[PDB]
Amino acid sequence: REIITLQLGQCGNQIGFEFWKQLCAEHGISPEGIVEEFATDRKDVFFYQADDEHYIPRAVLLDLEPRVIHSILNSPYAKLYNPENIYLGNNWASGFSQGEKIHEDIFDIIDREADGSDSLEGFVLCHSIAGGTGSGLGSYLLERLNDRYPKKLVQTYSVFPNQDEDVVVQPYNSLLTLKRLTQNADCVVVLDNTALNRIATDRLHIQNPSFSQINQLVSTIMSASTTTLRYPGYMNNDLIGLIASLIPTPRLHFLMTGYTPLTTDKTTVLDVMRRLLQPKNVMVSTNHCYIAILNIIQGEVDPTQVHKSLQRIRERKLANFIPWGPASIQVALSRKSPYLPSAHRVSGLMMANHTSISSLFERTCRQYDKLRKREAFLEQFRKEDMFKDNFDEMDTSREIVQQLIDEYHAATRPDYISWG
Amino acid sequence: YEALRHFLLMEDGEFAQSLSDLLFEKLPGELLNPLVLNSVLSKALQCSLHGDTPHASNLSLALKYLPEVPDVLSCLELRYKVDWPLNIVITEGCVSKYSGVFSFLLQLKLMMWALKDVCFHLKRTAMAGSVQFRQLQLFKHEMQHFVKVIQGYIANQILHVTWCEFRARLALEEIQRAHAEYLHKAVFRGLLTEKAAPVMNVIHSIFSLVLKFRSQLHPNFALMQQSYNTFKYYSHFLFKVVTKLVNRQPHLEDFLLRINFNNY
Repeated sequence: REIITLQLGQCGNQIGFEFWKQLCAEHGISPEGIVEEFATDRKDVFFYQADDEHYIPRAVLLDLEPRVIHSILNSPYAKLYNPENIYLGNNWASGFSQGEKIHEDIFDIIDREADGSDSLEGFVLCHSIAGGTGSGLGSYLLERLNDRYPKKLVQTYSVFPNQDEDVVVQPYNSLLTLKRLTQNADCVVVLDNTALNRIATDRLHIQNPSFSQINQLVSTIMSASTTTLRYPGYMNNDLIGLIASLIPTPRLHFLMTGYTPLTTDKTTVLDVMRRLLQPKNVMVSTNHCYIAILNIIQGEVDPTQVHKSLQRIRERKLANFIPWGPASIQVALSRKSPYLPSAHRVSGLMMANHTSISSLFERTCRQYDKLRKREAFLEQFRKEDMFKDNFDEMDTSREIVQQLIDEYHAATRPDYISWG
Repeated sequence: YEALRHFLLMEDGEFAQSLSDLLFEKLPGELLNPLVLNSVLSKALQCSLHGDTPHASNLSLALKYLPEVPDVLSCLELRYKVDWPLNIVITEGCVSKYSGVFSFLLQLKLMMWALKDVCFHLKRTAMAGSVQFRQLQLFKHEMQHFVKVIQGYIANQILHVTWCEFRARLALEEIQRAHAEYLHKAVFRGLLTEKAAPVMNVIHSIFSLVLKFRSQLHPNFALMQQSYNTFKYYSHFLFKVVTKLVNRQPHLEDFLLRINFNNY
């Protein structure tokens, strides 16, 4: 039914602003919400059917120390949506304590749109991991969000914060955010700033406006993830229907992203399926092997050859996916979305459960381990001491991330009929 | 054609996902009277924006059997009505077979309901991270996956390949023959044939076990685990039975790659 989206932090507000602009550009609408004359499709998934034939997006704005919010304010995309949801540190503990005192008024902002909506389906979170203002605040609000409504779903769009060296408190912040990301979130789509920066320096020669182009990438991914919902499809026209197949085990919910063209500034089915399969078109970067893959295709595609394509990708036999109960790489096929001009027609997006993210988790765990052992980089503040005097929240997150690495590695084993 | 495909074969979502979702909230003779049965269609059409078309009318809803109720039986009739000069092309023996394939598609959505039920019942006790919890839930995902691959197979055959050869199949008698071939390929790729009847017979055993799995929520761990073991045995047995009947059909060859993919 109806999904309410959330954005917090300056990076999260940037990606949400770009997402709403990019769906305004996709749909046959004006930047005021007025429908165009050439419209149809389903436009109730994130757009409130507002009072002047406006499709107002339902977006929760959360900001602290507003810098980008003024730039969002003086724009012709503030006439598209304005639900009056604006409500005013760089540490996780500081953001946690600042979210502590004002939770009731932003919760009134939540309940306003909750009662304004007739139905509710899920909550999408635009949150920047170790983002300074976003960190701590987003973790606290995530905790209160899943506490209040256990009848809904949570997706969180996350980045892996490390530019490979800078800030020494960031592994603590991302670790505490990762603890809540495990136990208070039901689906996590993780992105790599390193992998996106490498692909941006690959296809182009830009490395300085990286945020602006990464906005374009994430908005395309978020729109392609929702095209079967926003346009009349048949399967996973709800969020939960999409989330259900991918997760065999309720803590194995980390979702890998790839995309079949790399440069965006006739081919057949099994071709782009095979290219989406490769890890070098995967834009997020002992054995590591996939649990289950789901893929969506959108473009000009001849539909009758897909079964022979399915056979050819089968006998090509590219991944030795899993040993215990039988998953698959699973296809979904969609139409290329109308109501806008379309270049680079054949475009695919893949959602996969892979244990290879345990390597990145062990990377930031090793960074935390060396910074904890050296003990000159905790940056002891009264915020962190008053939040936790013995700093055993780090210990709880540490044993939980150990359990998750154990879960990954024992799932990679042929025996996960015993738990571990 | 491009109206009835979205009602009886339900290609457009949030019509099925509303009509079946509305009916399953209730659970009988106070459910089969035409004040609740005649009203759910009119409410399901509004949340797909199918309504206010000249194809939103001529729809007549009914049911062909009354239950007094494990049960895998679901019963519904939807018809489309065409007048005198269109009665000569679409026949009313053709429409009866459309209702017949409609019930076949409807029985699959009961699984899509029951799996969400058992996923929902576990949600309030999901707090715990117990041994009895995780190993139980792995069963639920694995039963969900079987439906998600077989429904993808139906969602391939009965709508993409058989409709692509209906957008050039049509060309006066040739129109009647082309529509009669459309239904023919749908019932051929639908495994209603007597040759692939035992392949359909195992599907009942899968369906009934998931419905019995739904009723137990924690009650006791072993009773559902036994059903999971029998389910695994049945799926492994189906893979051999469908293999023999391709080794001895062209659309069924796709089912072999669907049910076994990087496993055995």
